[PDB]
Amino acid sequence: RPEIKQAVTVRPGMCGPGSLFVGQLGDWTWETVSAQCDTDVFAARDASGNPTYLAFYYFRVRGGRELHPGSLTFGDRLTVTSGCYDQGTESVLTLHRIDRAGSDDAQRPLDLHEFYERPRDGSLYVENFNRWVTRSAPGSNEDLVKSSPPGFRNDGLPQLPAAYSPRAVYREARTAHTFRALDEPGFRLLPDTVEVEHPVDIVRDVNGVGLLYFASYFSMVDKAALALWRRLGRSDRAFLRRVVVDQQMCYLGNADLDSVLTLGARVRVSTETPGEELVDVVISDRDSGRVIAVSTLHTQHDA
Amino acid sequence: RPEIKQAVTVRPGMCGPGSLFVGQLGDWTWETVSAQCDTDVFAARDASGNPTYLAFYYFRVRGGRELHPGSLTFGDRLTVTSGCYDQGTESVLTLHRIDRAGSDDAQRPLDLHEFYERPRDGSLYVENFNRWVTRSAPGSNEDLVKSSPPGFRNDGLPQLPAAYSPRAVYREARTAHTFRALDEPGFRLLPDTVEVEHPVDIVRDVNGVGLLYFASYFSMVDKAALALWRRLGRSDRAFLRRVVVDQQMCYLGNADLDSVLTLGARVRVSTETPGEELVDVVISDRDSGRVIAVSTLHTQHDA
Repeated sequence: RPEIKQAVTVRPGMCGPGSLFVGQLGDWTWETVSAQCDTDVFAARDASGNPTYLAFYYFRVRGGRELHPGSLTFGDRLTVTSGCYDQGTESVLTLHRIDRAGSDDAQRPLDLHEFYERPRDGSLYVENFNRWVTRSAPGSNEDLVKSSPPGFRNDGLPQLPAAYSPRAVYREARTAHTFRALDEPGFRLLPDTVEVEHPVDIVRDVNGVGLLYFASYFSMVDKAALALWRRLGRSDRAFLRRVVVDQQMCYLGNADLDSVLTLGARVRVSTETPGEELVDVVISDRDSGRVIAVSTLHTQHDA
Repeated sequence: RPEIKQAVTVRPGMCGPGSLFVGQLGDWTWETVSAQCDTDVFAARDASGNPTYLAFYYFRVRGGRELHPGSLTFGDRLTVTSGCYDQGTESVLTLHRIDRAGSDDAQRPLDLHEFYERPRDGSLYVENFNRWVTRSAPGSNEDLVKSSPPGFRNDGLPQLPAAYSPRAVYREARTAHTFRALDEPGFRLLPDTVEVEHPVDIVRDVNGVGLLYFASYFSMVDKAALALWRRLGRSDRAFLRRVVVDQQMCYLGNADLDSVLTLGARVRVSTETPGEELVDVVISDRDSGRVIAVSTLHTQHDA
């Protein structure tokens, strides 16, 4: 029932231009659900004793120029406020707000209106919509099955209003292959695109239960984004200076560890604000005919 | 002064076949030094206010068939015991012992004789020898300069005897390009070797202060090890089953983010124990003429 407040000192293991910060956010999600749903998410099993994993399905990190994930450096002092929202017995929404520890109203509780309608430049807003899954066959990562560990307590969580729907957001992204409608005014699509062949990296993409790791989807998206950035003649130093003010990820599937994935990327540039762009990445498993992820990044850069 | 004991539940962010477990060990090292040396290692600065980093120099993870890093899965309950040993004002040795939370004498304190002479199959032994460094020029990762933040308290730490010398161990590895002497009896060198060109991966190899991340050296070593494993006709599934009972890493240098590194690997097989091998990896920066890392892995595998 109570929200979880933490004072966090930024460590090397949770920042930088890789996926470590997203990895820390997902561990916080599993801790918060464990505390609020009276379930050990780390060791969850169904009635037959089959492991069940609280898989990532929809993920958003929204910041701004005053605080974005690239702002975070060793030793920064943060305040983290975390809580869960009822999505039934098979799914759960976890929110995290991140503020600099010394900012004005850092002690404020979670506010759905602030997350969904009035986000503040200077705070980071994280949404993790997770779904319980089991393997349909040992050693297969395809055709995962919906689950719910016995004793999972969603009854004690606060409710979302109909307006605030992670499910509607991800349904539109699966259909459009973007989280920002192509008809959104104030953008122009560049003709330059990339399609990168990515064999699953069994040293870097794989978690401790033999699935593709949710954080490595962020890595694969940035590999596609960097391929497009280089295609447009832009520098590595300039890629490391990019400000990602918003990113959304939908995880449609996992993939077997011998899969060859395809990473497709396209970009729209602002016709209003120099340096503002929307990058869309689609991750395909061509051999099974599946789109396994979609991501949109809203960025601000300086050449 | 007191050792730090922690009860740890294995999270997705600290296990699997990547470098996440090594990343968690290094964050624990920075926490333990901070607590025992009255210094905020995460935000350390010298007298002019230049950032100073407690860089990794020598790293060992020693396990065995009963507990090795590949043993760890989501939700496992561990006991971690951590403490620092005096290496003067510019360096510090941190030890971590990891036991399963329910094992017989998991509450025992750190024991140098147990770490250096009588390690137990069923416990994991970690040594981190770290050295304070500053950049010699902003944005340069070469020719780092020895440092010590003002107020660094090594005076309060226990001493190593002369017999137990991380410095002697790493000096021999820099010279031999292995931590296991080539004249060690009971091994035969295979003729198969690999040399892999690895551009620095600015999405995956780089930390939050723009240096090569200590954990990504472990990733680069496993990329070389996998290249050699495939050269010998062995399967990906078999690589994911490898038992690494001992690994040692020396970090001789860092590298600029536009560097192209070379990863060289060789292997010795046991003439006594089927499936037992010693793999040596050397990481070179050809353009600057530097060996920047050496690693040796002691492994047990099943084809």
